[PDB]
Amino acid sequence: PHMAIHILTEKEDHATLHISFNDLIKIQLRTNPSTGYAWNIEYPTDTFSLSQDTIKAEPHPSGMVGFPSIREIQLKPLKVGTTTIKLGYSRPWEKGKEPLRSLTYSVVIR
Ligand SMILES: [Cl-]
Repeated sequence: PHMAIHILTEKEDHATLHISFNDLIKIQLRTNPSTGYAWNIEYPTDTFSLSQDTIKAEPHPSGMVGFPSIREIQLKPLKVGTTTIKLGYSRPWEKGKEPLRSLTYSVVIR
């Protein structure tokens, strides 16, 4: 046993992550707020607490400001068990339609 922070990105789509009860999951995704797109996260509310949610300019601003930005969400397990996290990249004015891109992660909290 020990605390670990597990970093998930776009590249880990469909991965299954095994974590301990005192771990953190840190999802780090690029985004371009000036296009109106944003990531939306869904998970069971009785399963994780949001320990931090952040949008920030890249630490090496080579290109234009805010392009891209980094969206980071850090989740802490509330309960042990198995759960799924879904992300969608879309504009706000969507009538529940399909997002431009989707990500899915499976999490086993042991
Ligand atoms: Cl975002």
